[PDB]
Amino acid sequence: DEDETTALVCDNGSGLVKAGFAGDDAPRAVFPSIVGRPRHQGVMVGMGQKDSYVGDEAQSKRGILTLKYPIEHGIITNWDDMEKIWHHTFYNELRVAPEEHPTLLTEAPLNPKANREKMTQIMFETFNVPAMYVAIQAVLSLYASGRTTGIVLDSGDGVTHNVPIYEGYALPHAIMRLDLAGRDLTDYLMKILTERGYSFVTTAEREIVRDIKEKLCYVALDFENEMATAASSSSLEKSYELPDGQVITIGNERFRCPETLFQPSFIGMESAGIHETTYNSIMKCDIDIRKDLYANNVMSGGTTMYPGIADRMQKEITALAPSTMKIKIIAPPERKYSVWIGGSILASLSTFQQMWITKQEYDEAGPSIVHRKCF
Amino acid sequence: DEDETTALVCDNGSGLVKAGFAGDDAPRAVFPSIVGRPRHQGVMVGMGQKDSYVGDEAQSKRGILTLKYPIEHGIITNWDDMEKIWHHTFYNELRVAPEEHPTLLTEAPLNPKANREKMTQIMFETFNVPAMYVAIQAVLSLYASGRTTGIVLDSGDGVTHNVPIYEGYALPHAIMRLDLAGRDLTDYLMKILTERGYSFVTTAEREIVRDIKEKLCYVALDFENEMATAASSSSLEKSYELPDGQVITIGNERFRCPETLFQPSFIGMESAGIHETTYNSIMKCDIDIRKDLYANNVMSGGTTMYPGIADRMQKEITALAPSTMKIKIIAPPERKYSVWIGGSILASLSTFQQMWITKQEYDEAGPSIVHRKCF
Amino acid sequence: DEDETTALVCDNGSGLVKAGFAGDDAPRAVFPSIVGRPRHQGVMVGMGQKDSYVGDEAQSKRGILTLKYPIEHGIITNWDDMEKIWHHTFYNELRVAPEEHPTLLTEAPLNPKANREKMTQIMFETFNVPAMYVAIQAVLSLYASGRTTGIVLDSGDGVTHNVPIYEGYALPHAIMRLDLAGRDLTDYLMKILTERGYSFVTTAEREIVRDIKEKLCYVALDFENEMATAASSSSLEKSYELPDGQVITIGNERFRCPETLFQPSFIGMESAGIHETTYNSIMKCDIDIRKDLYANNVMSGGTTMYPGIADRMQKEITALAPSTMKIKIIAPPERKYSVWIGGSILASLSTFQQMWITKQEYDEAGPSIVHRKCF
Amino acid sequence: DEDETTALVCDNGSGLVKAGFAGDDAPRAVFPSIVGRPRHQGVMVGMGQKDSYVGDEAQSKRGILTLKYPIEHGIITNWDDMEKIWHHTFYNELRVAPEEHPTLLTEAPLNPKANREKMTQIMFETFNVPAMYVAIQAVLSLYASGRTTGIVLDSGDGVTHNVPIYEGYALPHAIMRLDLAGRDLTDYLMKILTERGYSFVTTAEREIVRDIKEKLCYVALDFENEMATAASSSSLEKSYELPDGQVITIGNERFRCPETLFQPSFIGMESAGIHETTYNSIMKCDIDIRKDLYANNVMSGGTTMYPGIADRMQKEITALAPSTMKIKIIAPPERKYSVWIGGSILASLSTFQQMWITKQEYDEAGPSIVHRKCF
Amino acid sequence: DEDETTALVCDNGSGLVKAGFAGDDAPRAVFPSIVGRPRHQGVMVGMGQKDSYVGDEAQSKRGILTLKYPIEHGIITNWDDMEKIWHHTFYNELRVAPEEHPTLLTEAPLNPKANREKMTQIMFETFNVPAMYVAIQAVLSLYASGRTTGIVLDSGDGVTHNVPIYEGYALPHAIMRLDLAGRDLTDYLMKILTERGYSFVTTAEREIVRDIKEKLCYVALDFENEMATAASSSSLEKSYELPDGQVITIGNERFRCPETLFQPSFIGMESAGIHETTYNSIMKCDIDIRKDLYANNVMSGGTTMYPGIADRMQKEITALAPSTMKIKIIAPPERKYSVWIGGSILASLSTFQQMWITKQEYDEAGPSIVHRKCF
Ligand SMILES: Nc1ncnc2c1ncn2[C@@H]1O[C@H](COP(=O)(O)OP(=O)(O)O)[C@@H](O)[C@H]1O
Ligand SMILES: Nc1ncnc2c1ncn2[C@@H]1O[C@H](COP(=O)(O)OP(=O)(O)O)[C@@H](O)[C@H]1O
Ligand SMILES: Nc1ncnc2c1ncn2[C@@H]1O[C@H](COP(=O)(O)OP(=O)(O)O)[C@@H](O)[C@H]1O
Ligand SMILES: Nc1ncnc2c1ncn2[C@@H]1O[C@H](COP(=O)(O)OP(=O)(O)O)[C@@H](O)[C@H]1O
Ligand SMILES: Nc1ncnc2c1ncn2[C@@H]1O[C@H](COP(=O)(O)OP(=O)(O)O)[C@@H](O)[C@H]1O
Ligand SMILES: [Ca+2]
Ligand SMILES: [Ca+2]
Ligand SMILES: [Ca+2]
Ligand SMILES: [Ca+2]
Ligand SMILES: [Ca+2]
Repeated sequence: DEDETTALVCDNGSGLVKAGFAGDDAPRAVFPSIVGRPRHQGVMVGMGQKDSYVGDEAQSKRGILTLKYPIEHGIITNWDDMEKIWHHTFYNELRVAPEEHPTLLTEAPLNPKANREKMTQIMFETFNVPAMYVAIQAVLSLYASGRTTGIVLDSGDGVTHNVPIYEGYALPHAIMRLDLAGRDLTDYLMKILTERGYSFVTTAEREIVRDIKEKLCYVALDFENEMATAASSSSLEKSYELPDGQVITIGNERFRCPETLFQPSFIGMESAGIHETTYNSIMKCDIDIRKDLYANNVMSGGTTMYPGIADRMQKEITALAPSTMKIKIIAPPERKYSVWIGGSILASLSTFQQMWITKQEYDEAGPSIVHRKCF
Repeated sequence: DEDETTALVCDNGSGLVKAGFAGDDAPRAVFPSIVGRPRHQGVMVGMGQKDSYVGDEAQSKRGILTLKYPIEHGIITNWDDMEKIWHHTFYNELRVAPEEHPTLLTEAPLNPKANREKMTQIMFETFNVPAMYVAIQAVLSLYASGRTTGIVLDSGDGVTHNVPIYEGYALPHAIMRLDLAGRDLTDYLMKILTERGYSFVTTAEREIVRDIKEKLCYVALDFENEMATAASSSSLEKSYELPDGQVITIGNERFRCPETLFQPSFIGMESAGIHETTYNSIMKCDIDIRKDLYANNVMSGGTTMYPGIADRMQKEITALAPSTMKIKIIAPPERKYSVWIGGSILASLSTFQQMWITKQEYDEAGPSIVHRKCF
Repeated sequence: DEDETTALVCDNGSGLVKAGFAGDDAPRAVFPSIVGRPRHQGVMVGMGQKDSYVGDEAQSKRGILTLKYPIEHGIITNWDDMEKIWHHTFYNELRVAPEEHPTLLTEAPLNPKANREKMTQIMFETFNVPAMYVAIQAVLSLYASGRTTGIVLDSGDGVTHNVPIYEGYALPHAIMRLDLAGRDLTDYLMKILTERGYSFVTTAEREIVRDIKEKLCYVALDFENEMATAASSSSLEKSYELPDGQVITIGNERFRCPETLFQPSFIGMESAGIHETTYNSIMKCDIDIRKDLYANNVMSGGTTMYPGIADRMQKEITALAPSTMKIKIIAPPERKYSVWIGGSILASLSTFQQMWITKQEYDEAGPSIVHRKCF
Repeated sequence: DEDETTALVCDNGSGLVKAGFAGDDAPRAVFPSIVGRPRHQGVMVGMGQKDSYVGDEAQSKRGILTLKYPIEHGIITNWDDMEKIWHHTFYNELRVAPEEHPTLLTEAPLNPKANREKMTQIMFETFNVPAMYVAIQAVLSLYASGRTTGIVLDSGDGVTHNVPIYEGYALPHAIMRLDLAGRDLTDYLMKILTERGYSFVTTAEREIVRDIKEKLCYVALDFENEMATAASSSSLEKSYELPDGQVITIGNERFRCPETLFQPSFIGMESAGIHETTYNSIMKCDIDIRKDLYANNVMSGGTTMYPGIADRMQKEITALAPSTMKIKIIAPPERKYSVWIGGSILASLSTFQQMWITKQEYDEAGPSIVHRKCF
Repeated sequence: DEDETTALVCDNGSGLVKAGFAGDDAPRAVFPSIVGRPRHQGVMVGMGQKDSYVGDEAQSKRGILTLKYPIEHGIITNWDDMEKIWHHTFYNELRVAPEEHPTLLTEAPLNPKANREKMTQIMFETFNVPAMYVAIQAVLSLYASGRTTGIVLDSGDGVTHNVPIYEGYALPHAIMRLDLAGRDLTDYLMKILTERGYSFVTTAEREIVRDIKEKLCYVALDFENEMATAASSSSLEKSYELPDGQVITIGNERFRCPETLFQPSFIGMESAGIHETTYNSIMKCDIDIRKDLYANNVMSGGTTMYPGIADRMQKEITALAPSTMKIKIIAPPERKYSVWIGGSILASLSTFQQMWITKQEYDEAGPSIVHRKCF
């Protein structure tokens, strides 16, 4: 605060920017990292009072907006708009200057080497920031839950990761990366929706595709066995008159799309489901290591909030794995803010001082300060 | 030939099947031991005229194939496909029956005891083969070059070996084995390629990873000293517009991956570089033995064809070793066929008759005929 | 104790540090002389609460440790770590100061002359120790059992020894030394394990190799005769589903490795089995001496705890030896602590005062005090 | 020669077979009576062109050989190999048939009665030899130097002897025999080498032990006085970087092993040094006999070629002996061939005809012909 | 006894100390006059409970002892140890003080004049002894058998003597002395044993040489005639598997060593056999004296207990001697204690009082008391 650093806590992504102060219970400032642009065109006298629709203000009015997606995988299509997105975070909501407090961000595992410097360059060289540290997505969720060892599969929208963690951080061998996250599932629904009679192609309806999914589509216990169950007119058929002006008879469609996550074969790829890669990464490890990896299967993120997600991991895991320990998927009561809570503690402890990167340190070692101190 | 044995010469592996007749200069039949399977899916009217893509026919069209890898380390994932691979060798290209000529194969050092019998079983018990002998990979390369004593480090894709050889064959004491060969380097590139902005994950691009490496990536003389040299924009930066439709700005990446071979630390293991193990195996031997081991350091295989491979062995070897003899890595003009030439002579000499295994000998002593005669 | 000497009893080695107080029945403090180092690498926030893993704390968690072996034969690879190992013995477990009590250690027969002074130097010159004496490994086991004459073959991990003992101590003539102990057997298993299909190469699995051996591998009565017995599917084949997640079908492997102890030919050496050297050392002695050497064949150490060890010495000994006395291998009910019990008595008797080395005696005769008083 | 006898000259032993023609200056054919056997094992295609390595051909390549020692004291471990050793002497090097020339050999003093007949049996009964005579080792060295009276101490490898000689040959009373020769010193070095940190145990390094000794180890003038001199860092400390790849810091070790020859106490025996037995054998003789025994102390053999051997005999002899004559050890310029020169003359003179044993004489008196004519 | 003299009876030598009380049948205390010293060396904790091994205690354990021979001919190598030998006789076994009883010892014929006084000096001047008398070895054996005239050849270990005895004691003229006794035969066996293949050189095997002789080696009736008999494989060849662990094929060796006694020519001397000197001493005497000398040829001592000793004296004596009387060697049933029995009577009779030397008599005439009273 003015006369002292005092850092904030932020978990930026391509879905929700979880920013807030220190010592809170839930994120105060939240909005999707997306900028809207007028598509209606024409002239203006009484406009919507916005030139570049952003966040909640943008997501609210979709009809007139052409949602520009900055962070599309990890690569940013354009950095020019990112500058205004950050100008909206500090000055507007938080109402605090960036030339005052440090900044705690999240690191999308295996992000281009140029981004690490490019991002920090916008803070330190451009808008003089006292300090900043970009922690590694998943690792934070471990301490928040109160664990110190297990296997964390933190996936959101950008990318997918299988990170087995121990008291000592893992190494490039058991960990994996895959480009089959939420955004891939969102753009896939429209594809399979054509066989029934739906076509949410354009932008204003591209978001609706995401909306119908989260609050209805359930995951099947056994796709192959429930496919024939579709004949039974009782458990599936349920007219859901969308409270707006349309009926969406979702029968065999409810568990046809979610299966794609575990069955990319419906897309046209070689990559096996995320439950096959789970075996691949574990089976390689030494014999005297797996026993505790199954004891605590950590599954965090919004991807793990679909009605009926743990039950599926009761047959798939037990199949190709030892049978000595008890199996159960751990999904904390509040798994969504798993990353936000963990970062709050580190930003509160004074011991963290001997880790972060100080302002002057950047200038004293140029842009290479990053890879010069950390890895 | 029909009325007489007359053996062939084959050096099978997981990269190139070097088969041909006797008295030739170069291998006639060559193809990778890999089978492809359709991944595009759908229906067929005018197909690619293949049910199980194999060898050159397979490697040619990667886009539609899901390259099934039979020989993955030494262990074969599946033997059912191996039967067709051998059905393609004799009948198709060579156009000669296996019930006619013997067979000279190579032995992957320290291969499971069951394989020795299992392989021969497919020849003798299944497709009646007059005779066969499976010689030991490296030893053949020694006579081909015209040497009788030295240290041969024959490595390809399957496994790595350090075989010091003398007039009398070595013994389990100085020789070593390691699972850090080409295939480990091929699957590693994609890992470190993510820090820059590349992700050749799926199969159709898994092979491209191998292609870019061999015809560009050079080996550094001093990694630690050339890492800082990266700042110099002249010796590294060279836009290589891949003749297809993409630019691959390889600067510090050219000598970052090759170093992994000698620096597994970048992976996450304990195993030291293959140049450390070289010391380990030699330093144990008697004092009055090393002087000639350095005089002729044999380095064969495709692994020893990277621009700038001998220069590195001029500082590493001389460091922890006596300084009495002259040091120089011997890489014959044609080191790739080092194994093929050596086997050709043995398959030509009539004196070899008192060594190989005859057809009936297998039936007269059951499957144990192998370990019963040889070791 | 503070106002008086009162010595402890220690039997240090490269396997178990048998330390404890006086007047006990079993060793209180026990741990392997090995230090672990993080190999997982990365960063730390909630570490394993250890910088240099040691003893039980180290052996417990192998996955993250790179077991540094200090005492590797007798020669110590590095003395810098040995200082902390001894700092862990007194202060932590025993909770007694070294500037208070003497110290009773064991002497690895035929240890470098420099070590005798180097070791004592760390006690007397560095951490002022009132007194210390380093007794000779085997001799102690003789009195513990309650014997005064026979032939003791005390072997553990460091080195092998054949020490015939009489009321008057032996002399360099019948005694022998050999570098073919446990550590040689431990590192050998991985070698022969490759013919079947196992490769416990790296460190985290190097220890597992030692674990599977001790609690399963039995010793054959007649290797050459039991090799053919392997055909019989009843006495060997027994699926041992390792309680973890893997099956280890040990058939002819159970008695293939143990035979190497008595048959180094499987390695590639000239040294005959330890049962041949037994003849060599005895056959030289006078004619009127052997009769009592066979009457009591002492065999101590963990090496003599494999199911079926005495039976083998019923044919090998009787073969090339007189046939007048009764033959039987003496392995006391508790042969493991044979050295610990013997040293306890000497450390209890007050008559021992006229033997040990006093603190000041070291300073009054410099470092040469050792060879100046004793030999 | 074919149409006539004409004898050769041979001085066979367990170190060098000094064979050659008559009228030469130095031995033409020389090699150690040792046979080598492959220990590397495995298979063969380009072998070392030898089944039973012998002599120079064997000593050259030690690494692959398991040096079989035929003549081990006097007793021959095995006679079957001795047959080939002699087949190598005549036919190969000399290129002359044994059924043509006699044979002059040496007699190891006090050799089993059976050997005299057994050896001759292989020549006369097996490979019809015209004649042969086996003269007594030392006596020959007397005439070669040109002396007719004195005390000869001819020792090599087999056994030690103190033979006082006069115009009339000595008698079993002053002469002595002892089993403390070179071979005992060679196998002793490895014993005392363990206190420093060396262990040349196996065969390939057993010979190296003999090599380091002869060309470095010097003999002390006063061991007890030079033991304290070790403190002086100038006369002893001299880094001898063995031209191969190892440093052997020999300080107090140079004169510690040689002393064992004169001080068997370091081994564990009762036998006094060879300089004590010298007194024992002389002090018994009559009073009017010693005066000339000291005047000419003959010391021949390779044992008397260590830098500083005569000086030691200047204090030890003068101590317990009369002081009337001048004392000086006589070691001819060429003392190594002392036995070869003496035998050459006897094999040249025609007067020798009335001494040797003729072919038919053996058959006319059976195998007992030896003890029937000579003693 | 305390209040009165009462003498003991002792026959000390270098083989057996025959001591005991008066009125007994056999000697109670018996042991060889030899002291042992540790040769094994090293350190001690549980020693053999002896600093100076003596007598039975010493002879029992030879392996660790360096048998010190005090009385070596007659001359004592060292008197310092003799003091303890006598301290062991009275105090330990007999449990009686020397300041209480006289002492009856034996006199080695022709012993140095200084010894007579030196010995008595240790008794009278040092350990106040009431009285003592040193009788002449052989003369005692005469009365024991019950004879009063003949020729006694009493030989043991020290020296040889030919003592013709009559009612009146002999005189220096017919009597003789020779240094060719048992000890000379014991040290000779090892010499001739080398021609066959034995070498019992060191101390621990020096005694074994004496052991094998007494209980096997027989004496030939006619050496020259039995030498050829060796060819006959029936009367000689008899495998005597020494009950310990070795075979000693004694054929012509059984009667080769014993002959040396009568044929010193095999050694290298001029002295004729003890049967030639027998003639020499008798042929000189008057003509009218020999007739009774042959009638009773007394032969006592352990030397006359070899199977077949009298038969030899049936041809040798009758050869060069008158043929009027009957010839027969007299060897009493118990000839070993011939000296002990004779001395017992003299020590029992009260008439002996007027002969022995009283305590005070020594002080009243100084050390010369011996030659002053007796001769
Ligand atoms: N209750 C829910 N059920 C299923 N998906 C949800 C739920 N709430 C949010 N999501 C989804 O989670 C994703 C955002 O998760 P988040 O962890 O913020 O991603 P990122 O950090 O990669 O931007 C969006 O795809 C959103 O639709
Ligand atoms: N010119 C080259 N430079 C570098 N690597 C090469 C070259 N040519 C071939 N290779 C590589 O060598 C390997 C095949 O070598 P090979 O000896 O046939 O192996 P294997 O016998 O183990 O199947 C492949 O990894 C291939 O990419
Ligand atoms: N029950 C057992 N059976 C076989 N080996 C055993 C047993 N218990 C311990 N060992 C082995 O004994 C060795 C340790 O013995 P120890 O006498 O302490 O050796 P050192 O003193 O040389 O360190 C280790 O190799 C260990 O695996
Ligand atoms: N220059 C030398 N100095 C010391 N020892 C030597 C020398 N040359 C040879 N020897 C030794 O002499 C011995 C051979 O001597 P030799 O008289 O031939 O013996 P033998 O006749 O008993 O076989 C070997 O031990 C050898 O190492
Ligand atoms: N039964 C026996 N046969 C042959 N020699 C024997 C026998 N018993 C003892 N001796 C020998 O007799 C000698 C001892 O005789 P002894 O009369 O006591 O001698 P001394 O009095 O000279 O000491 C020893 O050499 C011993 O080996
Ligand atoms: Ca996420
Ligand atoms: Ca290869
Ligand atoms: Ca031990
Ligand atoms: Ca010699
Ligand atoms: Ca006697």
